[PDB]
Amino acid sequence: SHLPMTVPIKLPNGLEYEQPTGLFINNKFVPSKQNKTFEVINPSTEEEICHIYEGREDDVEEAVQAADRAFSNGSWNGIDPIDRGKALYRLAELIEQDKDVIASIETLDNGKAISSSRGDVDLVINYLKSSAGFADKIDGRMIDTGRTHFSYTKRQPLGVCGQIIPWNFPLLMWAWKIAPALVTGNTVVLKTAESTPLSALYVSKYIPQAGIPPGVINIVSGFGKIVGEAITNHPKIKKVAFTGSTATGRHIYQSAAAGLKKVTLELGGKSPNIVFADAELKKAVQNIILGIYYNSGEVCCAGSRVYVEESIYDKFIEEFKAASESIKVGDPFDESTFQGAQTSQMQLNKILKYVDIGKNEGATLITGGERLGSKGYFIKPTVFGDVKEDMRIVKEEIFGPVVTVTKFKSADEVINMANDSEYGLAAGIHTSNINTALKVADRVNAGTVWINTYNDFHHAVPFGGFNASGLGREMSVDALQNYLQVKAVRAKLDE
Amino acid sequence: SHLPMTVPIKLPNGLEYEQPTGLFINNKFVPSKQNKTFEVINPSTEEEICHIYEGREDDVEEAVQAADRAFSNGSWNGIDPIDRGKALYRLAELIEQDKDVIASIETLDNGKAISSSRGDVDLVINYLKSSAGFADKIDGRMIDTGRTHFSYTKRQPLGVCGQIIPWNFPLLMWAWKIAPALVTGNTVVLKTAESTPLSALYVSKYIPQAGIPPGVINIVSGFGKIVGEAITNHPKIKKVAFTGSTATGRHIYQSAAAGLKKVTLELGGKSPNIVFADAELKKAVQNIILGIYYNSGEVCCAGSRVYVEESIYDKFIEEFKAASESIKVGDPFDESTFQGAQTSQMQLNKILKYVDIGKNEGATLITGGERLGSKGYFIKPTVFGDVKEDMRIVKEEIFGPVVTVTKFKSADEVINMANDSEYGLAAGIHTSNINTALKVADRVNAGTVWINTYNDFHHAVPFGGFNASGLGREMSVDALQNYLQVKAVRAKLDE
Amino acid sequence: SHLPMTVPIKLPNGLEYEQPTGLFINNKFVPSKQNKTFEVINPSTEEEICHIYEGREDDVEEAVQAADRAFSNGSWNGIDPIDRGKALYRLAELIEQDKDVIASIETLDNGKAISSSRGDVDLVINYLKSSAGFADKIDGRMIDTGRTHFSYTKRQPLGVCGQIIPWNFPLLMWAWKIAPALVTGNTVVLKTAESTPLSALYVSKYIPQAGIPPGVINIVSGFGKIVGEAITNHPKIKKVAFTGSTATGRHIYQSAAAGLKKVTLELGGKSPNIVFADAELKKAVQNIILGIYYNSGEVCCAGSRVYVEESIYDKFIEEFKAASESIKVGDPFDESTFQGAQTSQMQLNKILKYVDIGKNEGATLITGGERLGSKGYFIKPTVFGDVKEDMRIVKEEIFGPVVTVTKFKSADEVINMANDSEYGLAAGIHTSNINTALKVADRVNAGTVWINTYNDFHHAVPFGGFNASGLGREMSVDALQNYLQVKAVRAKLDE
Amino acid sequence: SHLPMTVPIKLPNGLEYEQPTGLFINNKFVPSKQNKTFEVINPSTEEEICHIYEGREDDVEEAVQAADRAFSNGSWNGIDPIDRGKALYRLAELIEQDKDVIASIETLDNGKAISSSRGDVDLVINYLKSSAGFADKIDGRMIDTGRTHFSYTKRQPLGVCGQIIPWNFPLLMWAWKIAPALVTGNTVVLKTAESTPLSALYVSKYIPQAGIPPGVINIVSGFGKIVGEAITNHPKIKKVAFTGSTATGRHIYQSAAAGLKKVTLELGGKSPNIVFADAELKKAVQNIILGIYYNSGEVCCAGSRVYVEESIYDKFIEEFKAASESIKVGDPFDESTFQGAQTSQMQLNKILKYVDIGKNEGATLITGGERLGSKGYFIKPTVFGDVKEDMRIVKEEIFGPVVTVTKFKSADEVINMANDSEYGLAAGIHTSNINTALKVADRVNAGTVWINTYNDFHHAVPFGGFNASGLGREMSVDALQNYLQVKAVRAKLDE
Ligand SMILES: NC(=O)c1ccc[n+]([C@@H]2O[C@H](COP(=O)([O-])OP(=O)(O)OC[C@H]3O[C@@H](n4cnc5c(N)ncnc54)[C@H](OP(=O)(O)O)[C@@H]3O)[C@@H](O)[C@H]2O)c1
Repeated sequence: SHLPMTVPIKLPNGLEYEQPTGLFINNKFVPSKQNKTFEVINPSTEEEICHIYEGREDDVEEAVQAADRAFSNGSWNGIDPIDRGKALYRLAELIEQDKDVIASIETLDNGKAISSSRGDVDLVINYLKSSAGFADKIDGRMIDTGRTHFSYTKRQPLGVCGQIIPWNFPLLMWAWKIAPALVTGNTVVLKTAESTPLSALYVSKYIPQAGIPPGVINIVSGFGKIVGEAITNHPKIKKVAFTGSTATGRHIYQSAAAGLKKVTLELGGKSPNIVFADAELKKAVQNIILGIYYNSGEVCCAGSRVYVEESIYDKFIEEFKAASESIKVGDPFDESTFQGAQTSQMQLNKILKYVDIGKNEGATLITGGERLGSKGYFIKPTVFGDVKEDMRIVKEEIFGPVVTVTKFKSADEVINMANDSEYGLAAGIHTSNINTALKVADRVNAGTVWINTYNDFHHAVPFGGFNASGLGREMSVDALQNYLQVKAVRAKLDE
Repeated sequence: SHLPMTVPIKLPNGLEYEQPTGLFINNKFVPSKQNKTFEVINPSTEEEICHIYEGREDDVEEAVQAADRAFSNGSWNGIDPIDRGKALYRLAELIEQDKDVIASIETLDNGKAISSSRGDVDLVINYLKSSAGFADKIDGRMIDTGRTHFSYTKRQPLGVCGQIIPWNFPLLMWAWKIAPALVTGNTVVLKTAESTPLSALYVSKYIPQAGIPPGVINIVSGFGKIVGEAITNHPKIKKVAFTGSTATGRHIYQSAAAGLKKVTLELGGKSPNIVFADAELKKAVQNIILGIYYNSGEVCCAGSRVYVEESIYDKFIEEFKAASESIKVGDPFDESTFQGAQTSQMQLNKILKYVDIGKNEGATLITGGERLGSKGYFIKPTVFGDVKEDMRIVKEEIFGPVVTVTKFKSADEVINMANDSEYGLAAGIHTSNINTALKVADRVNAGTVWINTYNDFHHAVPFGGFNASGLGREMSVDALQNYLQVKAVRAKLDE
Repeated sequence: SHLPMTVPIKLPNGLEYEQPTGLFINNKFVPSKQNKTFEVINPSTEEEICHIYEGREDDVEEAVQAADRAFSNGSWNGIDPIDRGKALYRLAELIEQDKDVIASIETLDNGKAISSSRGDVDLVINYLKSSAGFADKIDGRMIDTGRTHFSYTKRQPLGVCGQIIPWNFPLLMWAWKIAPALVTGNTVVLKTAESTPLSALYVSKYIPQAGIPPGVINIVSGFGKIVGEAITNHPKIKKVAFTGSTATGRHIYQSAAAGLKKVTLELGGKSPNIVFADAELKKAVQNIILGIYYNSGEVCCAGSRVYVEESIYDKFIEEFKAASESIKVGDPFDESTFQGAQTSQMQLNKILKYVDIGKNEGATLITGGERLGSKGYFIKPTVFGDVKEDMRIVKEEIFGPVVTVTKFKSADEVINMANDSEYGLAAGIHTSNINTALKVADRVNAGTVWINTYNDFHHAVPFGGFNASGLGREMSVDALQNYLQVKAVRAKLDE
Repeated sequence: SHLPMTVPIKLPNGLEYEQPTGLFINNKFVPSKQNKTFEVINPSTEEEICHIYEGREDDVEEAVQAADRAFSNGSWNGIDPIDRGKALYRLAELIEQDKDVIASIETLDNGKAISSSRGDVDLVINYLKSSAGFADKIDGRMIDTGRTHFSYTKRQPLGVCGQIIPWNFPLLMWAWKIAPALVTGNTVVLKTAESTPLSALYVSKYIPQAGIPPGVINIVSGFGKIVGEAITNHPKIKKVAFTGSTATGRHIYQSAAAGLKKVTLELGGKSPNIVFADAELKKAVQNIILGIYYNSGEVCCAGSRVYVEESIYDKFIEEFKAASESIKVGDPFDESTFQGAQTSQMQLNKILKYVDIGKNEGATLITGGERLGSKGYFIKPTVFGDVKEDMRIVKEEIFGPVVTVTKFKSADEVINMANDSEYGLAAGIHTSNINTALKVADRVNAGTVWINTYNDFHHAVPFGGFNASGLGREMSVDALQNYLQVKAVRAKLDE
């Protein structure tokens, strides 16, 4: 079809890279059944990188059948669990050995500064190595009462899971969906993001070396509304895992519900940053900045609502504004930058639209709002203020580099304000007074609370939203609760 | 309205009973806002007992607002948990003290033989006393890594839950819905069954003595399709708990899903009884009988599929048939009976319809199928056989006193047969060979497996369905997992 | 023998009390086999209260044999654990109903102000009710690997335990030794303190009502060096529980070790109070005072080492001294007092001896050291200062109302000082800076750390010493670990 | 001293091996301070292998000081625990890569057939890899009550542990003592067995590659009564771990007790094998044989008490005797052998002495008792029978290839017999009846029970003795409980 399984790619920073194509089923790279293809575009070159075979419903079905066999033939299940664990551990090491290209690849796929993409690579590796350690720790329970009966409970894997990957931090999105599944004996039919698919497929070449038997991991990519329904509406799949926009979330929920499937979801949201008169402003400023510009602002918990205690208001804003002048924005393959590119023009247009809405509803613009020149998806960062609590700009999700700063008069009041919304994912607190910190942390309702820090992740700590914003958890030991179900056996003994 | 808050009821076995009416909100008995009423009928007299005020949407809304205040004013939450526990414990004792009438009341409400209704009263009491013990045991977790950070996780109550009660075993249905909620700090708006509402309201008179503050428990009754939607579609309710028919289950799921609510469900199902040549037939026969006639057959796990190993087939059926001749059926207030009445003519007609279908599709009738005379909802118990695996009668749910017996040739084959269905709630095994018992129990897929016993319940043991048949668990410690969610806090320490 | 089983006692505050005598074996009150007796003396009257039969080795042996039967006949063990739990719960209620006399009795036994004895009664009741809740929560574990094996672990009670009661807080000492035993199925041969034996026996009259079968609880009293060896050196007893002086602790350890017994111990110790410039002095002063005068100073963790940050030194001491002038000392049956009497002249002489040593080695006396008049065991409270770290007075245990205050220059230094000793039971911190509190708490080594509070107990929180000072824990769920051992069973399945 | 740090060793099966000498302190190989040496002898050649420097008290002290620094400088402790884990994992792989020599070395050290030494190498590797997985799973607990307080508990490493290695299975003895320590942050001063020291030192060469910082692992060897006291009586060591003979156990307990140290111990013991008429004799015979001849009989749980149900007695003994004729005994470096050599002439003489006692007290000898020729420590295996329950031979520990077979009449009686002793380490059951197996397993008291299997180990399953025979556990997750202690912190919040 004039599309060889691999294509040589030249990377801008001196690297030779061979990029695979096709779908990955039963550990083989294959062309799509209908012979369709689509073009992959570089976000800060505005140019073609390569062509990838496009999957369709026909291939989705094959992947499902493969996953079934992998589970039902017992090769992944009827084992000494320690072996399930060892294979994952090795895979993690194989990845570590190729770090230089992997970081470069991600940078190419999404514009994330190379200076930080490296961080995620290290994080994902530690995550995988750790989670492998649970393979032989998933215990059942003995219920012992009386002298005539025996009772036990045992945990079992649910079956085939369908999973959807977004495009914010592809490496982590990958690991958080696959490792919790594999470790308990589940198999996966995974949908890769269409806009940034390359790194996800590349790393699959190591699966056969790690020794994961064919059929356990199946990777399919193609356009979302097509592939998505092909997976979520199939009768075989038992569980559905999705992250994204609220409206989509509801829609998926209605369809999945029809089959009585188990469904987990994570939506985006908004979060407060409460700054008290006790904290050193110099430190608070650096933390607030990180929290709103990191990864081009395309972050699920990069809250924009900043509340500053009145007595320090004047200085927080004086310094914050001036500090922003130094945020170097530019080439993703330049270790000196901080801000990179946006994923595509879609999001770019959306962001700019809201900037204009803000100006018309009556928000005061302090800085930015301009496109950063004519080429590449870049936006000059903004600050808004003197925004009344009823403004649309403080209810809506921007998912970009826009921050709004308002006033704070009393602790009880800030708590009440912080809690008045449907999007309970995270919150941050800046102070030194032990009483205040404990009080606020235990009264503000959010998935997670960060004290004198922000965007600080660790593999042992769970993450997910409190009410409307979501159902289930992405990380740590508790994450495993949603991949398992409990069976119970009771027996009567005559004597 | 000519409906006093209480009415004297004379019970047939020498008891004086005062029956309350009205709705129970903020610990008060009140008349319904629209002044509507409906009549309560005696299942084996075919006669009127009393009139109850009928609730409507207007009252449902009030109950919701009450529940909200109970939660948000902190009186139930900001406490030393041990006190939450103590109040529940006392309530259980107050109930124990009135056992004689309570058993009589249930008998009046549903036709269950008095000889067994007593059992459930004792079971529910032990259940409640035990679960009270978790009030101060619901611990969080400390995550300790590095020397610069602190991490903890804490469990929090979800909020207001809506709950629906069926009509099979009202006392237990009550306890399994309320106690897991109360123990963690949740409040409840509960819908009582319309056909058998009396015992559920009577026992509420003790709530004010136990000391549960007003607003925590709200009891509303009225017609299902009205009240039901009034609760499930309200924006305040966070969780929905429902049990019932498969079709209804799906419907509720679609509506609840629209609000991204947390939804748990239990459907009915079917179950096998696998009888091996190793077991003593005399014992197997008594266990099989219990499993199909207990509580008039209106039992969620009273499986009708009986598989008998070929070498003993002739004797199992000879004895089983003859044994059934002794199952005394009659007056619910007669300690000598075994079988009581059916809930209503609706179910009666349904059962008889299927008996006729069986005869026409080609099933062989061994015994029964007749109505047991002209008065009261009674059915003469049946046995079918020589039924091919494709028959409608072995796919459908009867939910009544109908059993089908077939042949078994080989253990691998019975396992494969047992698993071929969507309704995975329970299974039973009858044998003496340790190898066989362990093999089958770990290969037949079901919510729960009973060895050499049947319908044997204990408060420490969990219960619920494996795949299609349900989501979540009704009893024991693991039940609490679905009433709680986890929050996490991470903090950075400078030094 | 002219000693009736009961004697009328008149209590000074209008109460009629009947006091039992004899030993309590198999739920019966019996006279001692050798017909010996001893006199009980009132600590602040200096006068005889009553005579109690004195036990001997002969009776100790009977108690042991009784305990054996209680265990081995299965009546306490082969049950639905929930029943073990219920009996304990009731016993706790029976005690609650008689609170007025119980508080008065303790006051009579040890001089503790009535104003605080009431507190311990409430605490012990909550403790017992809570721990009863574990009767049916002590679970085993299912180990599930491979497809050919089965593995489980189950916890079992150790057997007959011997226990020793000290004389500081008899009600709690009682509960902390008995309830953890009973809840798991162990039986106990308990030695009651000889100097303050009355309340311990009185409450035993309720055991037969609660429904604890005879032989489970056996109460014997008599002189320590006799009865003690009679228990610790017997071949039947499996576990030994002791609290007391360091030297005694070692001695018991050497004897118990000879039989390979399981031995737990708690010794007294010393603790620092670190006061920072950040804390409000008014609050710090009240907490420091409580911590050194509560319960006449006869408290295992009433640390005397006070470290005050230099910048506030002058005011801490000015206020502290003046504040002490208000500590009313007097009649135990006067709600207005704070300080009561010492247990006996033995301890009184010991305390005074050390005061004199202090004066001679060179400590500066600020106040007190005088006997508080000629009648009753009362001591005027003291304060010392300008005491060099090498002084004997800051190495030795006083176990009385003596406090020493020194200087603090730097946080690292105070941590290093705090940790330089063998007696690691507790520590306290007074501040408002979250960083400091977290740092110190995680660097000072002690059994337990209290922040901005002192002597603040709760049934859910564990307690015991870090290194030399002890082995094992007195309270909360973890306490149960030392009353149980684990059995494991593994089985191979052919198919 | 004419002793180079390494010596070339030629192995009989074609291998070139370089053997190190000296002590291993701070990751260096050093000569002993007093320049003493001793000779290593080959058990089935009766000949010199090499000379090893002999350690003394002076070196023991250095090792202790090194361990202290390793702990107190924080390099092993103040880390992200995941790194502690990774280093151990790598070490395990380095060992796996050198399996061929390691198995050969052990064979040289103790005469164990090469055909089975390989098994232990594989077992130890899996064990180490698994336990590494707990590095970041050792969690603390959050206690959450009220609204004014905070409570947490955290686990901390005890400190420097002293450990003693026996000579039965050196590879496992090594791993079971070191890995549970390292994983929690403890450091170790280890005493290597004097009679079989070589493999233990060889493997230490990989510690520096794994990356374990110097001072964490210190290996010292020399004569037992000297080195032993040097460690157990030192004031720095906090914990003592010992396995061995009962008398020694008691002695160590008395000394360690003097310092209030934490002491764990495992003694040998005896165990029953209960054979029922239901089991296939062919299988029972093979399992009984393994259980008494494996590893030359020098096994802690190789029980010799065989009880055979009367109805099958004649055939069990006919077959068992004949079967023993095939147990090939010979050269350790011959894959076809089953039985190898005894450790030394000491044990050889002891065994033979008991054979003679048996003959004189009146036991009937069925077979063996002869020395297997004049060269090498070999014994021809024996069988005794018609031995009355009072015979010394059935009370004493042989720790060699001697089995006694008696009669069994009734299940209750065998249970009562099985339990009549102080040495409760293990028991085995042979049957097919589920009721019998469950009954006996839950009535016979032993550390562990094996059903239709024997000597079947797995890393996830715990092991240790029930009463007299020991205190503590060697394997699995529960083993970690004795290397940690709990600290608790409570804090009061003003608001
Ligand atoms: N797994 C088991 O059941 C097991 C294991 C080992 C021994 N044993 C028993 O040992 C019996 C005879 O062997 P044995 O007399 O040589 O055993 P032992 O003296 O009890 O052996 C104990 C081990 O620890 C060392 N040791 C002994 N006493 C010590 C002390 N006071 N201080 C420090 N270290 C000390 C010894 O090292 P050195 O003697 O080499 O100096 C020896 O290897 C056998 O019959 C067997 O019952 C059983």
